[PDB]
Formats: sequence, structure tokens, C-alpha cells
Amino acid sequence: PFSFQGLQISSFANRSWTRTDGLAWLGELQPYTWRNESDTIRFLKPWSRGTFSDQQWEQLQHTLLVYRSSFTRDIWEFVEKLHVEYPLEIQIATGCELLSESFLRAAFQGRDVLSFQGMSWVSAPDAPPFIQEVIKVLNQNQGTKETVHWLLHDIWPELVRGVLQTGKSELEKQVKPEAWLSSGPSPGPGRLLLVCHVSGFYPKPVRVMWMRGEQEEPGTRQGDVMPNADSTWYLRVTLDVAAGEVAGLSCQVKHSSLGDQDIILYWHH
Amino acid sequence: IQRPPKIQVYSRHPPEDGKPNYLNCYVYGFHPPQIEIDLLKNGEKIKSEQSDLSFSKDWSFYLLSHAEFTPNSKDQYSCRVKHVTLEQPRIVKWDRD
Ligand SMILES: CCCCCCCCCCCCC/C=C/[C@@H](O)[C@H](CO[C@@H]1O[C@H](COS(=O)(=O)O)[C@H](O)[C@H](OS(=O)(=O)O)[C@H]1O)NC(=O)CCCCCCCCCCC
Ligand SMILES: *[C@@H]1O[C@H](CO)[C@@H](O[C@@H]2O[C@H](CO)[C@@H](O[C@@H]3O[C@H](CO)[C@@H](O)[C@H](O)[C@@H]3O)[C@H](O)[C@H]2NC(C)=O)[C@H](O)[C@H]1NC(C)=O
Ligand SMILES: *[C@@H]1O[C@H](CO)[C@@H](O[C@@H]2O[C@H](CO)[C@@H](O)[C@H](O)[C@H]2NC(C)=O)[C@H](O)[C@H]1NC(C)=O
Repeated sequence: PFSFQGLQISSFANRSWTRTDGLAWLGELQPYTWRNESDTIRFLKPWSRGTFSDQQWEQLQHTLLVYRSSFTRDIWEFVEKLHVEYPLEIQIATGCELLSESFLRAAFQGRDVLSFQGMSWVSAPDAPPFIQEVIKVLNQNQGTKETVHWLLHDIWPELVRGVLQTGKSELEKQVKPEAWLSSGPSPGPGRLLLVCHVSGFYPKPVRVMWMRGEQEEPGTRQGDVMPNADSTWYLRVTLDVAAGEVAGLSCQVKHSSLGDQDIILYWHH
Repeated sequence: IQRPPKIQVYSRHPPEDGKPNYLNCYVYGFHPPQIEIDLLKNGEKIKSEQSDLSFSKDWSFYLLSHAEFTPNSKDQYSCRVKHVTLEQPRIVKWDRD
């Protein structure tokens, strides 16, 4: 269920200012970052090292390091030689799900631009003209293609397998939410807005519903499940209803960490 | 290419007057990634922390700021966000209930 995903955010304001930061997710936990300032990556968890040896890590580090410098330099040169205008935003996403299926995709100015299929750089169907020049120059550099192939097929999979093993317990922890009710702003005339907050739950899948006893209430509006600093979640669920009908409404929370024992909160007055 | 941000404000724990808590400001769905997010108490900035910038499938960005706060029925809190897509900074108030 838990996918691995490596993310890069590169920005070039002008020819003088640039920054590149990276991070990675395993399922919904973040094991690494690589800030622009750092010459090395942060292991954000005690299992972040997986089963990878020190020499293995050092190698991977160095590879990523050379890549970061080379990448920057190459963009600047593609910009001059192709007269593309600042600012630039480039995003890259790699990763794999073990079935094992790796990808490496890239966006430019917020839109899918190219990716790495098989042993080749392939332009996205929708890409601007000039990236055909990029793809061309890129598909010439054989060593890079070999290093990318090797990363996607040799390294990602072996890595993901190891950190899944060492992160197994923290990855599949169950954390019980706390929950509460409140009266939101009036949505109109004689209409009331009942709000049910659920916060502190992990993992992310959760069913939260308004109810009359056992009858699920539609008109229940889901909010977006949003994060907490401690990597648990928050969800806000509302209901629009008339002041007379306030009778015997309950919010009910289903979560994996609760088993079959749901949390029920009642409205009183 | 250019997507304005969506802003949501919420507490970590049920807000009880007097109990230490955390105020979250989640800003998401935007592009480009440069953005200013400030957490406010009665108009003034407060010490917030901010997670690394990350992004979704459709390539938009999302980000979490949170600040230690202690609610009382007097004080008000808000989130102020500056982004290239906004003519004027956007303030979203924390509504207790
Ligand atoms: C206008 C722009 C808009 C388009 C946006 C999309 C652009 C696509 C971005 C992809 C760009 C990748 C460019 C690859 C950079 C390469 O320079 C580096 C290193 O190049 C190597 O340098 C070497 C010399 O280095 S030196 O001795 O120091 O000078 C050699 O020339 C080597 O060739 S070889 O035949 O000898 O083996 C050569 O490939 N490519 C890599 O490092 C490949 C590894 C890619 C890792 C990707 C991981 C991303 C995940 C993000 C998570 C943090
Ligand atoms: C993100 O990281 C890059 C690369 O690490 C930063 O660019 C680098 O910044 C260093 C130190 O600040 C620059 O050093 C300069 O060296 C020359 C020597 O000739 C000198 O003229 C300057 O006084 C300064 O000491 C360096 O130019 C630069 N390195 C590269 C490869 O570009 C970058 O600033 C970081 N991004 C942000 C937003 O900070
Ligand atoms: C390149 O872009 C950077 C970042 O956008 C510029 O740095 C800023 O410039 C302003 C002046 O408008 C100053 O207040 C600061 O030096 C920087 N602010 C920030 C937020 O970075 C830099 O001016 C640009 N360089 C060139 C040659 O245009």
C-alpha cells in the first residue's frame, strides 16, 4: 500500500539566483530532505537508513550531489541557448511501488513536461516545442541514461524494500483521534451549521458522518483531510439543518485505530 | 501554471480557554512555490514553524505552518498569506466554533 516518492523543487529567479530542495515520502511519512544549503541529506527518522550500508549511502549521496550541481548548470545553459524566460519552476518526481514499478517524471511551469521511459527521455504529449531540443541533447548523454536506469531499477527498489522493513512498525502505527463539536456561522435564515472536528488520527483513511441513530445523514459536507505538525490528520465535517430539526443529531467517527468501537458525539440543545 | 492558493485554519486539539494548543494554517494547491505565510494574534505576527514545501499529483504545492498558542475568549487569530496570484494579501481568520 505504501508508495515511495522522491520530490525535487528547483527554482531559477534569474541567472543569479537559484535554489533546489528535495524530500521523499514513504506512504505518508517523510524519511528524508535535502535542503539547498546542505551538502548532504537529512535522515529524518531512525529507520531512514533502511538496510543500506554506509558505503552504499555515501555512494548514493555523491551521485545525488554531482547531479544537483550538474542539473543546475545544465538548466542555465538550456535557458541561454534556447532563450526561455525567467522565472523558472522545475519539479521532478521519481519513486516506485513494489508489486516493482519505477517512474521519473518532470514538470515545468507547473505542467508535465518529460519523463524517462525504458532507456529514453520522452517528451510529454503536451510539451512546448523547445523541450524537443532538451530531449534531444539529453538522449545523447548515455552515461546519464545509464545512471538513471540504474537508480530506478537497481537502487529505488532495493532501498524501498529495506526502509519498509525497518520502518514497518512506525509506518503501521495506529493513533486514535480526539474529536469535538461546535456551532459554526449561520448559513442563512433559521438554518444552523453543525461542525464535527476530528483531529489526531493516523493513518489517513477515516469515515466521518452525521447521523440520526443509525440512519446516515446526507447533506453532510466533507472537508479536506489536512495535516498536523506531528504527522496525524485533521478533518472537519459539517451539516446544514433547520433550528427545529436539531433534535437528536450525532456525529460518528470510524477509524482503523478504534476497531469496531466508533466515537459518537451528540448535540444537546 | 499559475494557481492561487487555498487556505484553511484549524487547531490541533479541541480549543479550551487556557489550555496550550497549536494553530495550523494549511496552504495548498498553489503555483509557483514562493509564498509568505504568517500566523497572527490580534494583528501581530507570532512565532510559527513551517514544514518543507511539498507537492501533489497535479504538481500544485502545499505547505503547513503551525504556531504554539493558548486560546482565550478574548484574543483572535488569523492566517495571512502573500502570493504572486494575490492582488492583496489574503487573511483567513480562525473561527473557534
Ligand atoms: C528549460 C528547462 C525546462 C525543462 C525542465 C525539465 C528538464 C529535465 C531535467 C533533467 C535534467 C537531468 C540532467 C542530468 C545532469 C547530468 O549532468 C548528471 C551528471 O552528468 C554526468 O556527468 C559526468 C561528469 O561529471 S563530473 O566528473 O563531475 O564533471 C559524466 O559526463 C557523465 O557521463 S558519463 O558518460 O561519463 O557517465 C554524465 O552523465 N546526471 C546525473 O547525475 C544522473 C543522475 C540523476 C538523478 C535523478 C534523481 C532525482 C530525484 C530527486 C530527489 C532529490
Ligand atoms: C543554493 O545552493 C547553491 C549552490 O550550493 C548556492 O549558490 C552558491 O552560493 C555560494 C555561497 O553562497 C556562492 O559562493 C560564491 O563564490 C564566488 C567565488 O568566485 C564569489 O564570487 C562569491 O562571493 C561567493 O563566495 C556560489 O556562487 C554559488 N555556487 C554555485 C554552484 O552556484 C545558492 O545561493 C543556494 N541558493 C540560495 C537561494 O541560497
Ligand atoms: C534575482 O532574483 C532574486 C530573488 O528573486 C533577487 O533577490 C531579491 O531582490 C530584491 C530586490 O528586488 C532584494 O530585496 C533582495 O536582494 C532579494 N529578495 C529576495 C526575496 O530574494 C535578485 O534581485 C535578482 N537578481 C537580479 C540580477 O535580478
